[PDB]
Amino acid sequence: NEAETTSMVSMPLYAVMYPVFNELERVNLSAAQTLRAAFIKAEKENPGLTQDIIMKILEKKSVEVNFTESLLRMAADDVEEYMIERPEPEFQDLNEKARALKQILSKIPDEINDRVRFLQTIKDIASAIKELLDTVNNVFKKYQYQNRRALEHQKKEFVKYSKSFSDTLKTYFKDGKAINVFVSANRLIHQTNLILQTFKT
Amino acid sequence: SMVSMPLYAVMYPVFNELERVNLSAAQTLRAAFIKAEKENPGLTQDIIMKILEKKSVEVNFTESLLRMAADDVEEYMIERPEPEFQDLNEKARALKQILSKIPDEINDRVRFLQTIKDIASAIKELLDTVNNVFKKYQYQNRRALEHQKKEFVKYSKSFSDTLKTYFKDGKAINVFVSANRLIHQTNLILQTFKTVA
Amino acid sequence: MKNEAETTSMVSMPLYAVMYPVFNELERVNLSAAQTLRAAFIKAEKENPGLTQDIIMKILEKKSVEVNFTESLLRMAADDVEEYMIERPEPEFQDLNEKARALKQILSKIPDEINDRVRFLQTIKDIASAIKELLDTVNNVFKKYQYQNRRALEHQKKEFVKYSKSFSDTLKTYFKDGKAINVFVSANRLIHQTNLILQTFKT
Amino acid sequence: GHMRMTMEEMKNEAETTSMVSMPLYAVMYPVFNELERVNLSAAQTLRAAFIKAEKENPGLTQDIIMKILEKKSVEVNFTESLLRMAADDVEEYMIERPEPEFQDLNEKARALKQILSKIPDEINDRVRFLQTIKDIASAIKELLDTVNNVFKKYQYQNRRALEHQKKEFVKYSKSFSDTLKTYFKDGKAINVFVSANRLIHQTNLILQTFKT
Amino acid sequence: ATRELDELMASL
Repeated sequence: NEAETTSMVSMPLYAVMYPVFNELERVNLSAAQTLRAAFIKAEKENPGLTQDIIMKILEKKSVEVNFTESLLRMAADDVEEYMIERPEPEFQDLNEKARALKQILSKIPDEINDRVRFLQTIKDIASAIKELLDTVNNVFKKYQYQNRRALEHQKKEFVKYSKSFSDTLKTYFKDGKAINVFVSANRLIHQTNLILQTFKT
Repeated sequence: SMVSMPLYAVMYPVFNELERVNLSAAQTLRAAFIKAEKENPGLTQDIIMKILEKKSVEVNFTESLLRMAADDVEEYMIERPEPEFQDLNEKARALKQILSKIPDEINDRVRFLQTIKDIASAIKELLDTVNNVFKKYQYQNRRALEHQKKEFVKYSKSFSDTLKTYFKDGKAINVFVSANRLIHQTNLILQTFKTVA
Repeated sequence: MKNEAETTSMVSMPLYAVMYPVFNELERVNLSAAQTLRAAFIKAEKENPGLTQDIIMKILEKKSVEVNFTESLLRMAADDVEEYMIERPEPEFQDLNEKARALKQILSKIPDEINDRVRFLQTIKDIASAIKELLDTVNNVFKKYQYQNRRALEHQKKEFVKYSKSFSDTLKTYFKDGKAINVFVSANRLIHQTNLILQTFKT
Repeated sequence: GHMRMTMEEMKNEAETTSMVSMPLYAVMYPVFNELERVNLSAAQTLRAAFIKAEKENPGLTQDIIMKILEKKSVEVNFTESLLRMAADDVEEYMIERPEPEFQDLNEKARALKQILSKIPDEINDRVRFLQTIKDIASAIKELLDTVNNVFKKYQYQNRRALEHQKKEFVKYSKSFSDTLKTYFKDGKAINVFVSANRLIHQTNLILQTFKT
Repeated sequence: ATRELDELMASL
């Protein structure tokens, strides 16, 4: 059978890379098919190579901590990106709460190392999300004579990612690894941007 | 902007640094990732992150690979009946055994400290058996023997450096990786000493 | 070629990821058993790769039986009292028997109280108090005797504290994942250390 | 082919991961990757030297890049001069055929290349630059007619790939149009000079296929 | 002025 033919050293191909390509397929079938096939042929011809690739990636984790952190700090330049150019007071309020959250998230790399002062930042972010969330429904309940399938969907995505962000914070205290916070904070910023882009139509 | 930086900052050096072991694969995979990043800006980063998020799966497997590295494999075992050669076999096995058990001592500070002393003792005693067998070979033909002794010494030093950086990090994988490498070097000692004998 | 034979195949992985950790843990308290069982799995795995995986899955299949049985053993830990009891007429020796009995009786009650959140909290204290009381009795039978055995007693005294610490640690984990089986398993291990104490004194 | 790495390079690169060193990877490696497919020896030697220097003095590549960017106006001046020179027909394009139709094509090609090379000196006056753009249009317009007039009427040699160079000329002509529009939003004039110089080269390639 | 350049590329 297949399993007795495949060498133990190849297991990361199926335990790590296969799941990666299976998530990629939902979004881009072409990329995943091609990349999977190259890894398959490479592994089959040089067993243990995938393990070596992955170890080399893990060894360069600090490049990746620096990169994600840096994307988060640089986000402060973009806080007023996608300010809905509508006159309405609720649209003024939605912009303001959107920019405010993006500013507080981009300040995370500064407030994080001192875990005591991070707690005092967790408070503000929570009530920044809550107050953006409150202005989403305030805008929505007066602006839904067009587009629901795309508009209700984006609110849903925000809620998932905002609580995924919270779960990341809880892990951070049990784990210690800033990178996961930086990644989700980045996601929440992007998701906020999508709301501003969506509530334009 | 470059949502693509990780292609160049992580994947390229990853492939550049694997060329020695295999070049064709390194090339074909470089080409695939490049093709993919071009068509899908941001993809390589998302891939890297997904790999990084599987850290536990990966640590678990590296632990298993190290535990596996210990047992005697039919390719490196010296035929020579002499006591000095057989002493070398057992001392190699002893060091391989102790290195292979690291995944199960490291989480306990005290017992891991004992294991470090034990590894040190085992390395030292392997070198004694190495040295003592030198006299068995014609002294004008110890070229490969001495070089392999050096290589083994390098990796032992390199294991110490890894252990010394582990107490600063807590990144256990580096220990497992270095220990497995040392085990392989211990095998090359056996392979070298067999071929010249 | 003969390399396919020497090369470890994927389906042998559970030998190294499940069995070897178990044998490595076992070697510290029981070497001969650890050696022979490891050796037997190696021979068998080498001759028919995948075998160790098959064994693991057969045992995993029996989880509910083994979980039922582990609790059962805990409930029965009450019976062994005139068992492992030291046959000494001394007051301190009778105290050591009484405090050993008590700790076992209260741990054996865990499966009845663990479902009742309030009652269990008291049970935990009652256990913590029974542990202290026994450990005090051990100390005075060491304090007012100077026994013939060396640190072989002390080693076992140390081992009890280690396993007692682990039990209290298993408890704080239980209030985070709710898995009772871990408390049963840890209590059973603590009952065993208790019996190891009594046996050390006898000879 | 592909660049090879020494063990010493492999080691150096692995030890060079601090943030100050990212411009080596983010800017220099893509360059070395392109250089590789036309000039293998340069790509490898240049990467080799960059890697060693970067490892021993992290931040060096960032310094070199910033200083290159500082000297931007040298490059603008240089690119201006390249463009101005591009119109200096070597008289190897001049069609050896004495026919008036091939004389007509030479003059309209010289015409277009002439106007394009003067861009650096018209671009700073919006009035004159608008006229220049109009003159370019007429030049392109009048050249395409002469190509079509000579295309079906005369040649049709061993090569019918003369069709492709017209398709290329148009593609490059449309691209220059885009660059003008982008400039009127950027002010980055270097893109216009670079683009005008490509269109000149394409005009020459049309003239080359008629000979060889 | 810009018109005739846009009108030319429209024909092509």
